[PDB]
Amino acid sequence: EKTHINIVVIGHVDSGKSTTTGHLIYKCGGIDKRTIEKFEKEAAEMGKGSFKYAWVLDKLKAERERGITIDISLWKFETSKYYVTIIDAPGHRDFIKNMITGTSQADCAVLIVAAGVGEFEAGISKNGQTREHALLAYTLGVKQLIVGVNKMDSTEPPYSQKRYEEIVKEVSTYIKKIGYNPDTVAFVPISGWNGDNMLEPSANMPWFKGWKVTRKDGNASGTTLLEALDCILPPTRPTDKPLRLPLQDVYKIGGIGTVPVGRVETGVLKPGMVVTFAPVNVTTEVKSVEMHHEALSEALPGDNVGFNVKNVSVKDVRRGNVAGDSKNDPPMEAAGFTAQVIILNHPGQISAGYAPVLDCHTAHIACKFAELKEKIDRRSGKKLEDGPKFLKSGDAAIVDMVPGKPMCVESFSDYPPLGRFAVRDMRQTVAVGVIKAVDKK
Amino acid sequence: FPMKQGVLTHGRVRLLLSKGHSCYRPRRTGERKRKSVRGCIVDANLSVLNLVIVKKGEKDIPGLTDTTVPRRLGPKRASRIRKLFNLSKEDDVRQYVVRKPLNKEGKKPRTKAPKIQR
Amino acid sequence: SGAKFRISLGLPVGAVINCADNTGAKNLYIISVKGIKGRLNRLPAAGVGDMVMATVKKGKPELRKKVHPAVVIRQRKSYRRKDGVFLYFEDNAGVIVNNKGEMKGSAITGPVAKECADLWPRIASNAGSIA
RNA sequence: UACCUGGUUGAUCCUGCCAGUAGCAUAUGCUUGUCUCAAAGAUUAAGCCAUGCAUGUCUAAGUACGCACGGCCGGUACAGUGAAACUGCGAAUGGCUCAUUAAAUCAGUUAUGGUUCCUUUGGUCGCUCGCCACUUGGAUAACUGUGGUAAUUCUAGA
RNA sequence: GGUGACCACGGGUGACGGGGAAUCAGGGUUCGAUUCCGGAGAGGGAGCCUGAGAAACGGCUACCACAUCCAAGGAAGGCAGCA
RNA sequence: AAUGAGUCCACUUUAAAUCCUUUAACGAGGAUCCAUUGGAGGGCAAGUCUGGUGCCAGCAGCCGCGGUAAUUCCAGCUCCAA
RNA sequence: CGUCGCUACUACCGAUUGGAUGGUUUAGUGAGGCCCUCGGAUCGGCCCCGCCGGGGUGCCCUGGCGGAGCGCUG
RNA sequence: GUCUCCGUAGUGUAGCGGUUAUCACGUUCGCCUAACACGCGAAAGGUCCUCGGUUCGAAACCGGGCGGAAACACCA
Ligand SMILES: [Mg+2]
Ligand SMILES: [Mg+2]
Ligand SMILES: [Mg+2]
Ligand SMILES: [Mg+2]
Ligand SMILES: [Mg+2]
Ligand SMILES: [Mg+2]
Ligand SMILES: [Mg+2]
Ligand SMILES: [Mg+2]
Ligand SMILES: [Mg+2]
Repeated sequence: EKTHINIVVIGHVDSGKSTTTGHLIYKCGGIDKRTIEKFEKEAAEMGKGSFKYAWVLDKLKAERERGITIDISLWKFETSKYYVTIIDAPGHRDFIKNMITGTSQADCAVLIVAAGVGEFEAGISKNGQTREHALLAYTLGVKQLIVGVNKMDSTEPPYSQKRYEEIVKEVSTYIKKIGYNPDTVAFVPISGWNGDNMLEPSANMPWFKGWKVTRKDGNASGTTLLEALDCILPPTRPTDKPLRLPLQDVYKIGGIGTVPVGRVETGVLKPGMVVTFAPVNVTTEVKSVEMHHEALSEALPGDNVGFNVKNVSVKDVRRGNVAGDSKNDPPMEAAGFTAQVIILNHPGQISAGYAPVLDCHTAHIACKFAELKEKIDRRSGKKLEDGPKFLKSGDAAIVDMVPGKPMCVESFSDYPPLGRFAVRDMRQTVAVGVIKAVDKK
Repeated sequence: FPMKQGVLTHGRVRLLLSKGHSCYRPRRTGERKRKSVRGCIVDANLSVLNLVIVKKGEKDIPGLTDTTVPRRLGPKRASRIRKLFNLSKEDDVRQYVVRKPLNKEGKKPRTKAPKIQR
Repeated sequence: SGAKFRISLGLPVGAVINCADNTGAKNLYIISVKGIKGRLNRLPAAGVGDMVMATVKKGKPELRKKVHPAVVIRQRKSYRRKDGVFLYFEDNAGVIVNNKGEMKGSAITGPVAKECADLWPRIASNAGSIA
């Protein structure tokens, strides 16, 4: 055998991300009936009954009390074609750094779109996140995604054809501008809470014939979301490149010590081989490797793996570092790096010096412009002007960067998933950039 | 939880079970372990009930009173075969033992007899 | 949903009840009961499942000279449970919570009345047994 | 290697301490090419522990009708190799740590004519007058079958 | 009655005892958790079966403190052994 | 001219390896294949050198040095001890 | 040389029938094991003996159903 | 992770949606003295932690993010 991929569910708040994910898990042999029965018992006890499927991933007390997805959670379910682990995005502007973290370690994306009256329009708006999630998925490097339309029973009248066609049209008209091809993007009308059109073809909505995709590699046409999950093309895994591990989270488990967990971007991880962490510059030897309560001898790229490094505390290595092989070339601190940012939506003028938060791979650290070298056209790296005084939305530019807090970044040519980054300010997306050059220490 | 004879209650109790009482085999010599046992009085709250027919009825129960399975292996003691075959004293005791005929496909057929004792 | 029926209160203002959680407090001195409008000369009284304002008289010194929200979990006064059952407990006991209902502590010693368990889910989770 | 030196005063003899000086024993800093030995979670927490292992055992010489193999030499209780299990022995040694403990432990000395002792070794085992002995009775393992519990090195009935 | 200024009794110990170690004119002063001998303990106490030998804890029973699984009816714990 | 420290075949060692000792073949002229740690007023071996600082920064176990010509600080050079 | 005034630091007294953490114990309650005195859920033997039976010759050598002697026993 | 509060000259830190100011110093600083010291004179000194929104314009009205300062949770 089985191949490993990663999927992230992105969408709007209250559009049904965690409930849909939990019910997809339950239908695909995730957890037995009585565990979810106890979950529903608890959900009825406090009051939030419809959030019972959301509880399979939203395990924290604060998330369960507020009924709000705060942090990224993992769960595994084996499908017809291959293994898959799902990234549950929060879906809030308050925790946008969290979903940037989550979206980075995912190969595909499921764009959950609400269909009920009012919720869809509120999602697609200046304060909405359905624009933001799709834009940042394209920014961080997720090529193939799928758009799923949820809450078919909520809309009036239930299971409407006109509603679904309008949703598909309105999603397509903007996803063309973002970059994804709706001909390659599969559109699936689903209902997670009811459990409609997910594992078996529906009976409440016979009007839906079936989605189709037109890719170069292979053409697919399924009826349910599971058939769409299987038809996702396998990613190109760069196994020969030197190993890199953007760190997701740190845990201190009783008796096995501190186990960093992160996605394998390049290289292969194996027990008994010394690793270095770029930002804190600490050397340590790997004891063992596992994944989803199962051990591994070889950790292939694009795998969420948990490995036990020896004699490093929980505080020394924290969220956002990059791990790598000590024998091969290591990730080193980036005192400065020349980045190619394209300004998307910034009201005020851009001068050299304002400090937005720049998120490279998993972590988020603000950085300051030192000087703007060249004003560059919107594509192809075509030079337009030398040394611009200020920058404005709707333009690309090569820029040299000096982070305030220490950070490690890698070029887009050496490791393509490392090179992707986004820029955030004004509580919005201000620029999209990739790194081409970087200075080490 | 199995039931134990002599508990004289309905429900479950905890008993310090020694060697050879019931519901317990000792791991090491002299070990006694406290265990939960159901009382001897039977009521509604049971999974199974063991019942052993003492006297035959008027007709035959299907699948129970038919196709009498034999006891596997005969008596091994010399006196225990003398009782079973009414031997007086040393009358072909060697050849009056029960011989077990075993047959398997690849096996070349053979009879089996026990090492008779005493 | 379902609302709590009326029960015999038997714990007026000034009653000292046991503190059944592991907060380090030994008793709770009830100073008022939540949701009591009142009546001339009538003492505000509480039954099981009632939120009260209480001060601990003996216990850890960092809890003593303060006012805490508490919930009564056991009472000695007999009360009817709508099925002809008159139930009473060995002692009057309550636990310290906040205004949102979750306990300051993490464990409860002894049983918890079913009325309190049904009305406060966070108390019911830490309840060892429900009577 | 039985050793001193600087500092109270304008200067001098003292008292006297401070400081210097050398070793070892813990930690730490910097540095480190070879080779032989070699300590190593004692000091604080005898604080808490995931996981895995650390105590099992058969000779000709107690009990084999498991086919689980197999010589049969073919008219025979048991050839033999042997799983499992019963029985016997071991598991009270070793290893770890130093919390408790101030005539207590412990060291040397002496006694048990005031005691027990698996095993080994050596004695003793016709010393007793008193209708199976050419060998007595019953049960239970392993084994077959029917199960119960979410679960255990849990077990029941036949 | 018995014991005490020939220091009882009580308290402290950052006390396991000893063989020994450091220092080294002689005399001494400190250190001995640590591989050999003896003792004690197995999270804290307590009580027992078996056995020649245990108040055993890689045996059991109960309480206390921690703490594992659970379908919440129960079940299972003891690294001051090697890692 | 002579050698190792290293690369490295084989033997040997060993339960099996490793290491040591043997032994092929490469392996040194800044032999750049680079010795460090603390000091240079006294105690206490070693500079009344030069450039900065100016009772500041700092040094200094103790006496003490530093307030614009520092044998004592920060450095270069040169010396001292192991 | 001392008071007084300012600034630090260190201890002391001090209402608060102060507070916290250990240790040893009185008293009350008291799990569990062990011992004794009972107890008797069950499991076996003898008396079996309603009988067919019976051989040294109704007088049984007993090869079994069966009641149960409704006692004596372990 | 989740909440609660604090975060303005170098400190002391008032504040007002039309103004971050002053104060005590600390320093600088003419000012003496060989040097002190003693006085004498003046000054500087603020992104209101920080970035935003609101707003005719806000440190402060609102929100974030960052630190601290408290809890509360956090077991492949
Ligand atoms: Mg025999
Ligand atoms: Mg009145
Ligand atoms: Mg014996
Ligand atoms: Mg001690
Ligand atoms: Mg010792
Ligand atoms: Mg010893
Ligand atoms: Mg012991
Ligand atoms: Mg014990
Ligand atoms: Mg010098």
